[PDB]
Amino acid sequence: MIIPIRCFTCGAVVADKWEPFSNRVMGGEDPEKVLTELGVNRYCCRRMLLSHVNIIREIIHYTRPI
Amino acid sequence: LRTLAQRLKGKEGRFRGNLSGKRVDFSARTVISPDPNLSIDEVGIPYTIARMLTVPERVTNINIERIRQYIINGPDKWPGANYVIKPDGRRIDLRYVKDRKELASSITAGYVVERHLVDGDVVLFNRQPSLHRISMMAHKVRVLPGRTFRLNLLDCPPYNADFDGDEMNLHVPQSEEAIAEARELMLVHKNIITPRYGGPIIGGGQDYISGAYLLSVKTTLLTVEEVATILGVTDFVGELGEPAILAPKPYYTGKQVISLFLPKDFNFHGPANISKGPRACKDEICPHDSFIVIKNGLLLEGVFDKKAIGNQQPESMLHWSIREYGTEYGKWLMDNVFKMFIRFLEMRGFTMTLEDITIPDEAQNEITTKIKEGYSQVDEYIRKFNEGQLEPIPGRTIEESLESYILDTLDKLRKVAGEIATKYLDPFNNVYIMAITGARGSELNITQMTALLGQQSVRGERIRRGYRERTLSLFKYGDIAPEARGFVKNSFMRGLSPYEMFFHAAGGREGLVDTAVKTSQSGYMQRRLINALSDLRIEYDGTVRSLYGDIVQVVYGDDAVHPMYSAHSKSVNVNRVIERVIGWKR
Amino acid sequence: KKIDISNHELVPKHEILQLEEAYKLVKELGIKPEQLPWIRASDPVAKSIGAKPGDIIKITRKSPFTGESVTYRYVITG
Amino acid sequence: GYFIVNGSEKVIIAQEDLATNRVLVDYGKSGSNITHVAKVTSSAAGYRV
Amino acid sequence: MIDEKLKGYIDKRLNEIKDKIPDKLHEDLRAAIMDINGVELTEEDIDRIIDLTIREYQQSLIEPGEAIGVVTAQSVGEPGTQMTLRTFHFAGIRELNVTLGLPRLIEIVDARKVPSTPMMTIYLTDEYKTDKDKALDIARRIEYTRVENVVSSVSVDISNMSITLQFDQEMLKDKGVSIEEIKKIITKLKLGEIRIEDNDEYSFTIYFEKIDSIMALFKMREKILNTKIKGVKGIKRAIVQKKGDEYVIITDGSNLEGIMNVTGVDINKIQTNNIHEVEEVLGIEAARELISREIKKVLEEQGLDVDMRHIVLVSDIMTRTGDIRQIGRHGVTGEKSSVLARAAFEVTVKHLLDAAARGEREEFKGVIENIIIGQPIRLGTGIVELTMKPNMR
Amino acid sequence: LEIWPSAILGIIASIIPYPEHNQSPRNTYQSAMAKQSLGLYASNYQIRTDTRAHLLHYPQMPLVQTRMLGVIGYNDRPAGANAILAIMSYTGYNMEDS
Amino acid sequence: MTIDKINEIFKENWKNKLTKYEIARIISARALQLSMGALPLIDTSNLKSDDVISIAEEELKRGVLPITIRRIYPNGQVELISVRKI
Amino acid sequence: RHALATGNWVGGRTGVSQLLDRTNWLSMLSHLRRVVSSLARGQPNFEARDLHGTQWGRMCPFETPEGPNSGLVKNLALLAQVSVGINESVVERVAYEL
Amino acid sequence: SIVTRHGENGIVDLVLITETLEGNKLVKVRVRDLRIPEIGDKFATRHGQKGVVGILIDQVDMPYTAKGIVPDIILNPHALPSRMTIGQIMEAIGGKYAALSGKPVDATPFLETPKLQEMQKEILKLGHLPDSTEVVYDGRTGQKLKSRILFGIVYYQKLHHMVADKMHARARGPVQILTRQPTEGRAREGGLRFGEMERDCLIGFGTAMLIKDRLLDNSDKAVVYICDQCGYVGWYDRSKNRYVCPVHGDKSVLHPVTVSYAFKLLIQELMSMVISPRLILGEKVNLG
Amino acid sequence: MSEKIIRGVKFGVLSPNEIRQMSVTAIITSEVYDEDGTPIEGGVMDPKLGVIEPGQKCPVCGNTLAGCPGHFGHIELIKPVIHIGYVKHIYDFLRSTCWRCGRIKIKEQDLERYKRIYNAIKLRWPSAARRLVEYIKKISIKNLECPHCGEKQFKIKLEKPYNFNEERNGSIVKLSPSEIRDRLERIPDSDVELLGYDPKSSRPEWMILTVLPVPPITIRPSITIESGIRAEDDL
Amino acid sequence: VTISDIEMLLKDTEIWDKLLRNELSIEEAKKMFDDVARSYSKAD
Amino acid sequence: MSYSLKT
Ligand SMILES: [Mg+2]
Ligand SMILES: [Zn+2]
Ligand SMILES: [Zn+2]
Ligand SMILES: [Zn+2]
Ligand SMILES: [Zn+2]
Ligand SMILES: [Zn+2]
Repeated sequence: MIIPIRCFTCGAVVADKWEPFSNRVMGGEDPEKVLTELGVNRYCCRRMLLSHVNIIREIIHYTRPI
Repeated sequence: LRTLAQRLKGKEGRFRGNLSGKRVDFSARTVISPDPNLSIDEVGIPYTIARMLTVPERVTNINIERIRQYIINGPDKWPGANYVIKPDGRRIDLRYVKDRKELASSITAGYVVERHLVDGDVVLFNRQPSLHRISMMAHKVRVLPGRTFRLNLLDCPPYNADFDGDEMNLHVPQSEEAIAEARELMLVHKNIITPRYGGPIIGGGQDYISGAYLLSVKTTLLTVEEVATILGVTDFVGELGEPAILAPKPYYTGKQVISLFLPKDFNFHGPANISKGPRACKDEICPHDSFIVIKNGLLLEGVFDKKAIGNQQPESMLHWSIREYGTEYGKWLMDNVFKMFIRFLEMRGFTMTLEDITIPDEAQNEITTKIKEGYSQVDEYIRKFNEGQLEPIPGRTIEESLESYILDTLDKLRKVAGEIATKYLDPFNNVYIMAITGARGSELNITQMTALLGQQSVRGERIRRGYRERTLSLFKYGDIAPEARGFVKNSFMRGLSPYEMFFHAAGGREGLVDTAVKTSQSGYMQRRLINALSDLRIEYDGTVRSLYGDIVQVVYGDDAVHPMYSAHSKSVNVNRVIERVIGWKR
Repeated sequence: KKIDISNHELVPKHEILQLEEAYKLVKELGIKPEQLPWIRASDPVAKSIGAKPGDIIKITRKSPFTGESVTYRYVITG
Repeated sequence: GYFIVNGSEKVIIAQEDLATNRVLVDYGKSGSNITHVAKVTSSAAGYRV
Repeated sequence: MIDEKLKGYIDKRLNEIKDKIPDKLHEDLRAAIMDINGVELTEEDIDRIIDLTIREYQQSLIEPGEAIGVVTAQSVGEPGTQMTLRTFHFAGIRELNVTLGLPRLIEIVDARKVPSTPMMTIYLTDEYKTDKDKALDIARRIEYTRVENVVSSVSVDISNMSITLQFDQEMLKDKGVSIEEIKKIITKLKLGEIRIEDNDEYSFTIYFEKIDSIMALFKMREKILNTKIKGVKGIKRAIVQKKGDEYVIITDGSNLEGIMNVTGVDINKIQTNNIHEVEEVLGIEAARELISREIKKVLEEQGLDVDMRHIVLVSDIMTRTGDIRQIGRHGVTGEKSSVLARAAFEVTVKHLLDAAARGEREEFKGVIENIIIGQPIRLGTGIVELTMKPNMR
Repeated sequence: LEIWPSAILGIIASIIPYPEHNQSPRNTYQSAMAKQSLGLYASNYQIRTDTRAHLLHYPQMPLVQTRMLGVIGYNDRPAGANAILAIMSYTGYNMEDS
Repeated sequence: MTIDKINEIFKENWKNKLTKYEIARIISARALQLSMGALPLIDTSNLKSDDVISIAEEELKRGVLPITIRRIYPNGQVELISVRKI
Repeated sequence: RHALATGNWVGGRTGVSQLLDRTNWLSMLSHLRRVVSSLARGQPNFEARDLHGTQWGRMCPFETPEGPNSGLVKNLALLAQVSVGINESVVERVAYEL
Repeated sequence: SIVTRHGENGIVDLVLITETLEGNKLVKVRVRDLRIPEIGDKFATRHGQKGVVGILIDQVDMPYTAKGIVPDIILNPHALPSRMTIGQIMEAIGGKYAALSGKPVDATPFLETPKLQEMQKEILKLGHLPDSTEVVYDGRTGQKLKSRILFGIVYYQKLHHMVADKMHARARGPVQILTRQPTEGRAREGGLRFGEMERDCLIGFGTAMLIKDRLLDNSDKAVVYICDQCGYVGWYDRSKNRYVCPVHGDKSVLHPVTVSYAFKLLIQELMSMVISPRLILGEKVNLG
Repeated sequence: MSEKIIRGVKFGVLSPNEIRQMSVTAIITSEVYDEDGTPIEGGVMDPKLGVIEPGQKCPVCGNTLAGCPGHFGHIELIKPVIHIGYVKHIYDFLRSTCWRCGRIKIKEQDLERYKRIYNAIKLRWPSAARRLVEYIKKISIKNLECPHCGEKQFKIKLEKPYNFNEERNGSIVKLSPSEIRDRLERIPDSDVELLGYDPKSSRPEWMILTVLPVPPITIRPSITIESGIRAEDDL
Repeated sequence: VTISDIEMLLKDTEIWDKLLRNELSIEEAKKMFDDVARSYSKAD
Repeated sequence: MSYSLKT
């Protein structure tokens, strides 16, 4: 739904690196260079960042009326 | 409406719903999960079930302090108790007791306490459909954190259970006589040998065989620390002895570590499961470890594989060891030596890489040439068939000999391709090790992965159902070439073409269907046979008689020998006795 | 059909038991004579040896466990 | 592609069956006085014969 | 190999235990000791071997009170769930489809009068044993060829009131039958006042001048087309095969007496797939042995291991009453002697109504009824009677 | 001429990666089990009332994709996660399908 | 050899042995007896377990139980076998 | 309405209307493309469950249930299209004038 | 009143109140609960590799590699050679390449891009071994394993067969009104069926008292009084004191017998028809 | 008095007099309850038959559900009716005996020899006895005259399910249960046991219903499920 | 035919029962056995 | 508990 705070395999914080990576890739930059220069080197954290879906931007429209 | 006749009918009426079978209490059903740290006659149960199912123990003058301690702990503390039954017959619920600390001191001999399940309690553990008698066995309770029933990996074959999501049932006997009978007749370790034939049903599985082979091989050398780590999982403590190799560096060996557990008068000479290929040396002078030689409890050469410790392998060294040192030594051995196999397997590395299936490009060229030769032969057969020129096999007509010729040459092509693929592969890789040791896989699976799959067939014949005179619309009218009828010349590693995928699915669809029919027919036949042979008994004079008096056999079998106590359907193996006596000097 | 079938390889050896032997067998087994397995008097092998109702037929069969095994049958009318 | 009936979502599963207004021929059962059989299943506007 | 003094010691020590082991075991033990070569052996080893053999045999005996019937039923019915349809034809024929596995086991157990796909294995006499041409001739002599499968086309002419028959030469050539023989066979049918006139090399015509009816002419045509020309009834096709150094015939039909009547057939070695046929022809003991062999062959082919004692026991119980009986509705209810167990086997009230009408009585001798009402069974621990002396502490 | 040779498969068999390197029964088993996985089933799941519902907290789209995963919209309603898989024998707790 | 040699061997073997069913029945009866009254015939202080089943097994093993088994043959012959060593 | 909420259709058909399987996206997508054989479970016949060569491009060769319904419940292929039909009169007239 | 189902709890998630087109008040309450993976949960892949969790291992005890990466799931090699799923290993390699490179991977059948050789070369170029194997150390002892272990990024799915919804145990509770036998259903406090085949196993083991305990003492046990002459069931009233017979009145002696209550029901419903079953009694104690 | 065990079960056909004497009440009225008054006298829910709700005492016996076995009622049928489960048996009782004198239509001396053989072999060889009785029935059915009374007997054909239509030189006559019972009442005991039946426990005219037994409520309890009106069962 | 067989079976059972009670010795039992056999073999 | 007493 939203980016996990930490990588699942190793406890590395990865949530703070989502909004840069999600932007510069949309700007035409290849993901590998951005990931390397952001400080992500183990492929577990690369898996965490590369396969996020971010559904919450659609669920904010359909929220419990409580 | 449902009337008196309908009130007693079907599988939900009175006879099959409330008389032959019925719902009972003091039972549970739960998913099962593996646990290699339990004994072969133990079952792990969760805390919730242990605190719900209770066993009534009568208070005597011998076990009164323990029962008092049980009463002191409430229903919510384990171990504890749920109810206390006064000698008058009235029940007291410990949930509403104002102060059970004084009630514990108030009890005397004659009271009954319904305590929680504790370690060592005997329960009945079952897995449906319960085909045979050892599908329901007596196990000893061990309480562990979790939510599933825990079963040892060696206990699976009798239950025919694997951890794909299966559930099993547990029953708690509630009387002293029932508990005594279950403990004295239904214990797991007492039923290692199956009654169908003379051979162990509980034995080594798949990781155990690979670990045993890797530990027993000639080239294994262990240091003192490695030996201590391997032996830390067992109960063995004592003198290791001198290392097998003293200089330059002190090294033990796998056979020396294994030999610490064999009895000091055990002799065995026999081949191994790896002695089928080019390793067959047929005698003790073998450059390979393809012949097992044990003298006075010392393993001098040979490896352990499916033919030495595997389950359902009669006349193996495990079978003779059990037969000569009781289910007691059988259980001790299975509990102790079978864990070093796993420990050494995880001490070494056992994986499966894609490089164990790929063959060099020089092999693929030979496979292609063989395939082209076979296709040319089939084409020659077909071409000469269209103009007579065929001498049919005697007793067979034309158009029946052509199909036989085609099938024969395709099978020969498959065998040749498999041999070529096997020859050019690495003789020592994990897939080949699993295949030869009997852990998992077979030669056919290796052939299909590395070389061509072969000819797919439906009901024993080539795939023919489809359009008129052709299976698919991708082929010409009236084509009986090998490709057009379901011959797959590719491998799983190489990948299949679309029509080859279709032919493979068409060939394999029958397995998804036959299972339900087979199980239903088996159930019906077994029910009839049980109802026919239910009331037969063996008298004190050896005869087999029905409970109504009449005689079926003058003496059971022909020599009054139980199949369970026989040496693989044999009263006694005289060669085995001669070996047991004088095998240390052969 | 005059073909003799007593020499077929599926046919064990049948013999007619004497009255003394039958009496000893019945007393030692503690049974009534009709509690043994039955054989019809019209059976081809029983007819080949002239078996009559009320007799006891001793049958010797091949066996992989003891070589030869001996069983008994009671001749009933039919 | 579904319906909302009483709040629930219901779907009509496609049903595959033999063609109706056609003639199907076959051999008769072995050991019977009938050698060959033909069958037609005419479909009307409400009933099938 | 063995010293003569040692051999005398062997005989002396073996003659003292003749009454403690079966005779076959005594022969096997004696032969095994005589085959010990390359190793010197003393008298202590011999004593140990003999004592161990006797003790092992004694420890391998069965225990009175065993519920052997349920064990045998479970040992036979458990492999039935692991059967597979791995094969669809004979060993090396690729035709003559066979039924093995679970359906064949059910057919044997249900005691069907006629098996699905009956077969026969015919051995040849010593004179005809090693001749392929003779084996082929004998196989061809009994294939049961019919008129319908040697003609190309048949025509009916109501204008001439006649039927024209045209023969395919190739099939007529391989069947080994001439036109004159077929003409004689047709004349032997006694169809009425008829006449046959030749038309071609392999074609003739019958005129049926007696009959004047549009009906029954097609009936006569069909009767002619169904006429046998050679072979024995029941056999569909026979195939000559080589087993060892001899030639055998595998047959897709079953007719035991007809084959016994055929010249050149070894009557004392013929084996058939049909159990009722051999039961009626050879006897009940032959049927018992055939049932045992059939069950063993069915189980062995699938690769499943079952002890022979279970098979012998089920074969014995199946042929107890002097003839083969179905083990279920006719082998349970036949010797049930119980109403509740029979009424619980199949869920019906017909048996209860019959028992009430005939005023039958139940004795609760078996195990199912005792479990139903709630009494202990008389197997296992129910066979044991205990007596105690409480006064002696 | 065939428009798409891979279009002989269904809508669930089109999610298997490299389906031509597996045995035939495995793909049928995969279809049966993929009809049961947990994940997001609708965007407005919080306002609709279903008798039984499941929600995966952090679903991820597959790293190894197929051409039909994006067409059917599976990348927007994923039902799983990517796991670092090791292939080895360890402690005997993964024997026999576990 | 009354009827067969194998039957004589069988009866001779089982003349002085206890089948597992007899052992189970004896243990069950003794365990039921100890559960109510019936003070043990052994020293119940060195025993590892204080439950009735273990005491019954130990008493049977030591051979102190005054229990006899009657085996009634199909022809009416009866045989008395005693478990006390004495 | 009573026909849709129960599935008991006219002509003796049963189970035609079923509740939508909204476990996930793939469950709903597969449910909306299922095809059930009418003449089924009355006998195996060992031939209605075969993979006929005519199914190429029309039914998925993998997505089938396991058990009694194996080979009788199928799923549409990717590009398959069920025809809707026209009136026979115009075809008859054009055939006659041809 | 509507109550929460037995054996399951949660947190009230939503409450809705509306009208069903006729003025009737309709109330809906949705309750949620949290499910954390545990031993017994079922997982699967896209290649037919279902299985349950055998144990959960911490990060310290996992076999870390030379870069500190620990596996998320460990899969036994022995499951591969028999099932013959090469696509599993191919997907593992492809996923590792996709995570390393950041490039898209397409695995459509017959048209896979990139090929395996290109992916392996690129993996080697990015600092990892081409065969997707790694050097692994033991997390418990620190000893380097003698072999290399294959690592991948296979995609996994969680199925709705959770162990938290499959446990059910019964000690005692409600019984049927007719047969007086334990009820059926997890929500009805439970009850397990003891079929015929389990009874056959018990008979095969030859345990009479265990059979009696399983089938009689723990279900529908009852005591009934039988007349000594007609054989029908009498009773024992609380007027003052009497063993009374339905036909003999007070002129017969009645004996009590313990029996399954289902058998008594069978007798009663047999007398509903014209069948007359008379029970013949016998001595409990065997004289001699 | 001593505690006993069940040793055997003796079956049979329940006598109408025995049904009358085992019953406690006679069911006369036709309404199950009035203004929810299930204890209405003479109904199927009469409290004298049994009690099923927790708090109540049975009128017949001062016992609650714990110790109250069900009590049977009786209904006096005004027109005899035939048991559907027994029809085949009475079929064999119609084609194997004379309609007028009610005796087997086999002559005297061979019938006496047959019954002597049957009694001498009844218990030792039950299968042989069954064969003997089936042979006797077959040879008695195929006789069209009664030697005992010298009368010519017609034939009866069975029509499903329960109606027997006898042929009487044309104009097939439908048979009534009353005359069937009258015919079956005349068969002597010595001849009914020869056919494989028991006269003292299964008498053929008891096989024709004149009084019907009423099962207690404990066999047909009223279910109050769905939190609404109680739902009665089919019985 | 069938009735003669049943009488044969009954008489054989009676002779065996009498012999088992020691009412008559072996030789007269054998004479009765084969006398019954010959007497009832005429019908067969 | 039974007696089976007789005189
Ligand atoms: Mg499983
Ligand atoms: Zn990470
Ligand atoms: Zn070698
Ligand atoms: Zn009475
Ligand atoms: Zn009452
Ligand atoms: Zn008359």
